[PDB]
Amino acid sequence: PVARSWVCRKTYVTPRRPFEKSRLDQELKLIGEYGLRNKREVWRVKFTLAKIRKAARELLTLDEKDPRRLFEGNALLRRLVRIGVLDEGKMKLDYILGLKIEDFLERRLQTQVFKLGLAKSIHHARVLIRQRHIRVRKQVVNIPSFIVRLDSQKHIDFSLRSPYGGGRPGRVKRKNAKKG
Amino acid sequence: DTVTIRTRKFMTNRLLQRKQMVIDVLHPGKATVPKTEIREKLAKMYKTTPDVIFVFGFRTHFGGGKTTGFGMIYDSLDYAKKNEPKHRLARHGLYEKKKTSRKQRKERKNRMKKVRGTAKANVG
Amino acid sequence: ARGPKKHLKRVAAPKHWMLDKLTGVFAPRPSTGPHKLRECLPLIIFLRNRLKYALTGDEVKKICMQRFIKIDGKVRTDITYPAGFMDVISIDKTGENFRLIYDTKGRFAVHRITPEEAKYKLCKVRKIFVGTKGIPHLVTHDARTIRYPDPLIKVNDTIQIDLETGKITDFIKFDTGNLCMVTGGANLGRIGVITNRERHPGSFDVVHVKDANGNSFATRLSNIFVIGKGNKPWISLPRGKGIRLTIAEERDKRLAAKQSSG
Amino acid sequence: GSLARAGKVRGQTPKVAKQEKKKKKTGRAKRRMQYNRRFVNVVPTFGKKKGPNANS
Amino acid sequence: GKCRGLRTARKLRSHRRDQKWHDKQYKKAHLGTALKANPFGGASHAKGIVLEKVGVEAKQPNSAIRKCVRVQLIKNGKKITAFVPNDGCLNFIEENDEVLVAGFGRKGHAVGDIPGVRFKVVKVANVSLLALYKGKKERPR
Amino acid sequence: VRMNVLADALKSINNAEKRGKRQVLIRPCSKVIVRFLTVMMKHGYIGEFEIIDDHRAGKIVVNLTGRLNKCGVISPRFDVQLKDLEKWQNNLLPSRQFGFIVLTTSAGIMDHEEARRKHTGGKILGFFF
RNA sequence: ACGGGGAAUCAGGGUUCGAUUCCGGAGAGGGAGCCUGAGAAACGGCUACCACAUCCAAGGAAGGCAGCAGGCGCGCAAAUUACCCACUCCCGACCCGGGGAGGUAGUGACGAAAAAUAACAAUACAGGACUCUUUCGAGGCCCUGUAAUUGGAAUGAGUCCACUUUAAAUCCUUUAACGAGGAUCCAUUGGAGGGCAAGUCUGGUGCCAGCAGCCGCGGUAAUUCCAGCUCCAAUAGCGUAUAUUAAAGUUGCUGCAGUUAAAAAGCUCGUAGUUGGAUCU
Repeated sequence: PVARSWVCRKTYVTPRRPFEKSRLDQELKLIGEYGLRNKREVWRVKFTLAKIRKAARELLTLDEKDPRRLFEGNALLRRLVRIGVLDEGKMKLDYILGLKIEDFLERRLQTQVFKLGLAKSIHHARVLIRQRHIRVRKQVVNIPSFIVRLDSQKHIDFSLRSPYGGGRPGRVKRKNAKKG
Repeated sequence: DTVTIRTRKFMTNRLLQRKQMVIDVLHPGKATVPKTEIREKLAKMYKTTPDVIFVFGFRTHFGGGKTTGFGMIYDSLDYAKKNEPKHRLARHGLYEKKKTSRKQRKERKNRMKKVRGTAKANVG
Repeated sequence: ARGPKKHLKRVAAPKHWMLDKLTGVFAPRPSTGPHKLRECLPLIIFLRNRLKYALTGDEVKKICMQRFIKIDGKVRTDITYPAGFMDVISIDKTGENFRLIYDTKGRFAVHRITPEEAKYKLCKVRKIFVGTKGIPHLVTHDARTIRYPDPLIKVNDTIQIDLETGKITDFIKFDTGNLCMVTGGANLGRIGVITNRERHPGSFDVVHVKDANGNSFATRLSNIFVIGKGNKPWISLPRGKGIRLTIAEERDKRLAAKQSSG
Repeated sequence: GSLARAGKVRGQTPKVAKQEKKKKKTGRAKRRMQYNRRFVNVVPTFGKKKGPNANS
Repeated sequence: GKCRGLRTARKLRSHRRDQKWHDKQYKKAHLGTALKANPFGGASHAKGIVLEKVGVEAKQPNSAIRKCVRVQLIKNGKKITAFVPNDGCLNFIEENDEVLVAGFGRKGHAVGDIPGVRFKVVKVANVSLLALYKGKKERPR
Repeated sequence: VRMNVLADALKSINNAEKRGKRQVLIRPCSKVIVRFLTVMMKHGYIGEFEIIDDHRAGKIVVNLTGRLNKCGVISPRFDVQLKDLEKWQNNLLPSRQFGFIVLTTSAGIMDHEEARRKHTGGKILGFFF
């Protein structure tokens, strides 16, 4: 007997066909467009989208006036419009089925700090986040896969200790200025 | 610049003759603030002497913004020596634990188990 | 296997204690006492997990050995003492009285009561029997043996017990139209008026109870505890008045409260 | 059925030392390079869809 | 045709249970004769001692000498023929040394040209054949 | 021998509709057959029909409008709860936009949609689309 | 074959697993019999026999790790003879003692989560085109790549302080110092005939050596061995063996077949079994 919890789960699904050319090109296009590291991130976002779609289908097979459908569909739509994937005007269960993977990839912190002009490219966005230059509200966020909520979009600043937002020169700048 | 101290969840435990609280330490560009000066800031803030203040469990948040810990402020030093864990008193130099390992004590007990009478004290 | 068990696993503990899963392997095994193992709140859970006067069980022991806690007017130093439905927990040092009462989620709420209402409790009589040269004895849900009860008092009735003397002050009969709470099953913690008791000889009687909001439910007869004569309770009720809300209504109330509070 | 010849071809293969080349990119940069080579420009194509390792 | 009746559950289940025994895979995995005749005894690998080096002639369409070894398993003393996969890898094996042997990939079936050989050598003298093959490791002395 | 007169009736209707005939003779008739045919008619799948009364068991002349793709019986009459109704619909119906599973419930013989409306399960008699 | 909660897989139905931390049972080398006690047929209690085994001065005495570590053995197959009662609880006469329960570290690529191995500018180069004349050309006005081109910026891996952590501690978090241009601080594991993504490029061998799950490749121009180069697949992971699930509508209840591909008994009767016409508001 241990107090430890063994609860864990795999956050992605490996494709059934390993060498489908169309799937390889589509995943590579997603990777290049959003600056992802490997296929596993695409498969991860795919798994989240698939689970959301499965929940939406299961709720849709229910009676419309069934209380569980109302409660859980409302919660799911509220979460989807909370993270910005779903528009507040489109708040029906069958509107969940029309979501893409790019909808979720757009809400990543990497994509957001690229879009908000903080970085020159998406790979610069990744290296900026990984190097602790980006903060969400008051919290220094270090994860590029961090999914930004709508109420958190307006607070993505350049950190108060970063050389780009706080004005303490980095190791390289200080070392170079010493020789000067 | 300076270190800020706030006390989120304050309660007065008259059962244990103390005040217990959660301490938020704001220190944007410093290492985790030492407990010895958190205690003196709490002493100034709550108008008491810093030897009845026991602070523990301080966890700095990712990025270096603030550190969260827990703290007690006892009505008197005697009530502190009564209601405080021995290790936290020892952190203040108010208690010294035994200088023997578990192995030494266990084999001493099992060796004493083999003798009867006053001779038990003759083996150590 | 051989003889009684003395431990209780953390995950095998009653779910209404709201214990964690990572704070140890063991849960406080309640001592033997007036209430059942799964229908009680051990004193350590109340003084540490609910009231938060203690951070560890050692602090609960320190609090209890100063004789600061009284259950039903008697000082208890057992930190695992089983405290259950209708028990009065008095702390004179901090000057507060609580009554162990059920919430609509089936959990012992932290219900503060006045010093005047801490002088008594309500007990459901579990049996009545004539014994020992003709004296009628009455046994209650808290195993309190009272001799010479009123001859009108029967099983499933409720009696108001003065905690100082342990004697019956008044009683409420089990009847349709009387306020009651549910002490077991799915409807645990709900408060309503009894509407119909349908008898099953040789089996469990089923009692139907209507909420103060119009909602109706059913329980087994053993799970009913008469609370008041008519619809007025003889004791104070929690923040919720025994009216269980649906998840949609509870969500709407929570959202509105957060909108109007902060 | 003689086992005398066991490392014949590998033993008699003229040993060639691998060249020295700059390290390949790893992780996200390698995927970025692949995406650039395959989707950004149509310079390496002919309208015939030739292969990445075409030696012709 | 099949019985379609509300009270035919017993007959349908019994028929399915009897007819499952006519499936080769089910009968193989549920009789015990295959498990008792398996040299590995149901294991995935087995350690054995090389008794000699043999050259098995490839099947008729092909022409080659596949280098294998006769190994006697430590677990049960059973003698099997294990293929030594790569080239020059039979040179890494010496007589009366310990080899770890796995299956050939077809679950008790012969693989390719090699007739009657269902095992392959994975380790020799507690060093993998692949590490010796690429020069990563050398034979213990 | 002959069992499940509803099966024979539905087979006759199906075979006549495949042949393009405007009418089909069903014999023998039954209460279940008439109720199934009425459920079929209210949805416009077969149109009017006439019960010929011979003094042993009825016959039915069903006018056929060529709107019927398949009418089938489900033998045995499996008892269906409201939960399993969706699985039965997925198995037997060509689409969620049309097609009806007929059940006998304590409220009568009706399609699956009316069974959901009345909140009742029953025993599946057949389907039509 | 300990049972169940449950796990893997799964369109629907199902198939397989469940020694394993929770509940219930059983046992303490195998049997058996008991004492004590509220509770044991208890084994970190006793009494025998059976097996094995320890000390002996040979008269006797003493055993039970399927507790925690650690050995041996077995095997394809599994970690420290570590620290602590600080947590969780338990026991006691007990606020105070004790607990290899339990907690904490060690070993750990069982698995699961996050996640580096570069980013950005100028320089020209293979460079394009809704930039323009008139296809011819100017190509800092809209982006890739030669890079042993240049340039500064950024940062953590690492080393090392001080806190913080915690029962001493470690780790994470925090702070400072040093820490990046082959940023040599150098990513691998399998493949490149088809299935199945990626070379009929070069050298070697010549039905040999070998490759190859399958089909097949190899007998002097090998897209398949052995190599070099290049290329693609996943990526801090990837290959292999075995078992198993889906694929398998190749176990078919959903939902298979039975003239000739495997298959209706030679033929009837017949009990159980299965199935059974209309009809009652």
